[PDB]
Formats: sequence, structure tokens, C-alpha cells
Amino acid sequence: TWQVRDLRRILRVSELRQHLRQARTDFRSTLSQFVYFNRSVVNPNAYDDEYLLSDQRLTYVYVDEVTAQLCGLNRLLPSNSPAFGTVATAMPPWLLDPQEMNAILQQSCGQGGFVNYHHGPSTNSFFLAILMSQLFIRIRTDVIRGQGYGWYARLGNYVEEEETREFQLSDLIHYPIVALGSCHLTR
Repeated sequence: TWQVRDLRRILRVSELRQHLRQARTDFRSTLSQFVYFNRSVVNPNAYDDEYLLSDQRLTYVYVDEVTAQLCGLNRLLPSNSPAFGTVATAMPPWLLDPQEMNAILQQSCGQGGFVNYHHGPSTNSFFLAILMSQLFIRIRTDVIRGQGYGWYARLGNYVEEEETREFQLSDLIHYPIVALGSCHLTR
């Protein structure tokens, strides 16, 4: 089984980048077989319909200090928007000033999820790095200095930029965490 990489004491940006790169590579090697992760509620024989996409870059779910520890260490992904939505971004922990990342997250996510970015920058001072499942959809592209960054949502009230499938709908879901870390970075 995968053990989450706890990068909360890797706080120099160069070194953090190396650790996150290695975490993704190590994680992908565990996915050479089997990409399902959550067991069916209606079937003892089965996993549910949610699977990870192995051939993908890490995305980030920004969180407060306590959430990073409680979820990151315990294979839990929290919602950060109403109707059980989890918003993730390609925008890495070292890209934007913490206040500016908060401003953008507030424009991107409403109130009512487990993490509420409307409480201010403390809710994005830490991060969970994940590989997204097939349930995440691209909701927009931000351009920072010539470079595009995807934003993605699992459920919530979002559209791409009757349901027959079994998957989790709650404010905390069982989900493989690649890494957890802090945005309190230095040279």
C-alpha cells in the first residue's frame, strides 16, 4: 500500500519541487496494475466505479493546517464547495502569494463544503497533492505569465469549460493522497 508523502518539513522551494516530482513517479509505479480504490456499498464483491488516471500531473487541493493533517494522513479528500464539490488546480503551492491564491479560490468555490476558502488565506496555507479520478472535470484555465493552469471539479455545481455510476457523495471521501505539505516556503 501507498504511504502518503508528508512534506510538511520540506519547506525550501527547490527541494519541495524535487520531492513532489518523486512522489508522483513513485505513486504511478504503484498503479501499473489496479486503479480502483473505493469499495462498493451495495456490493461486497466489488469496488465502486471511481478510478484514478495514472498518466496525469499532480493537482492540488488547498487546505488549512488541521485538515492537511487529518485528511492527508488518513486517505480522505475534503470538499471545498457546496453540493460535495472538490476543486483542484494545476497551480502549484509556490506559484502565487497566499493572499492571491485565497482571492482566486473564493471566486472559484462557494460556501458549504468541508473547507471554506471564504474564511481567508489560512484555509489555503497547506495542500494535498492528488492524482485525479475520471470524475474530475476541467472547469477553466488560468493564465499566469504566458502559462495556462487547469482548474478541475469533482461534483459540485460546475460545468465543463440518470447517473448510474457508484461513487462517494460527501464532504469527506475516502481517496488516495499522494502528498501533503505546506505553502510556508523559503529559498
